[PDB]
Amino acid sequence: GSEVEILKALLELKKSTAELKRATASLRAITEELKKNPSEDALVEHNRAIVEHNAIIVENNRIIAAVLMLIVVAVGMTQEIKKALEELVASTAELKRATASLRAITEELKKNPSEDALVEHN
Amino acid sequence: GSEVEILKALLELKKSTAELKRATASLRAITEELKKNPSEDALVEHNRAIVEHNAIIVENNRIIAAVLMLIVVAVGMTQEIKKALEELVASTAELKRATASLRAITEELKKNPSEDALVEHN
Repeated sequence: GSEVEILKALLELKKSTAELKRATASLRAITEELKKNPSEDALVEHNRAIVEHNAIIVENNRIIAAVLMLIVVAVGMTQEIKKALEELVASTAELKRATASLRAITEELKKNPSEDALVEHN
Repeated sequence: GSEVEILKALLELKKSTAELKRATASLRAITEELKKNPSEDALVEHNRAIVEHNAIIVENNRIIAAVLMLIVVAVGMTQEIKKALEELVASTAELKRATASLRAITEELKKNPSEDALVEHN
């Protein structure tokens, strides 16, 4: 379950990091090459839009991974919860047996109020 | 004093308003005409900078006038303050005369403690 989902989240962080590094490299290549001749308006404006789009995508990937890590941590407790439930089920069944026993004792004690029945009640 | 300063502030408001109206007219003429051919980069970028500069100047003129109106209102009370001071000065002089009179009475009462001197004291 979470063993693979988390490995994929780590792969995502690796890829969004590489994207950030490359987007930053183009950000700078753009500033240095385009300031040489501002008349190349389409090239500088298109590349700046590209850089902003990548920066947003990187930030979104970070947030998405941050949320999915909370889902993953909830998932990783599956076996601990399963064992807690098995214990709760066994406890419920034992409580039921004790209740049925007490009911039978109550009926026996009222029908035949022997001292032994009072001892069994306690 | 404030009679002219305030007239000048009103003239300023009239002129900054006319500037705002003209800056707005160019803002719109620029957007509508330049979208026809975005390749005229120098014209659109220079005129947008012009519009931003004018918008800032108009806002600053508004704030400056708002402050100067507080100085003007303080200035307009010159005659009311002058008259209050004239009253305070006359009061101070009268208080001094009363104090000197009381001192002389005290000396007369101690030197010759006639009942009339006690009456004058009260």
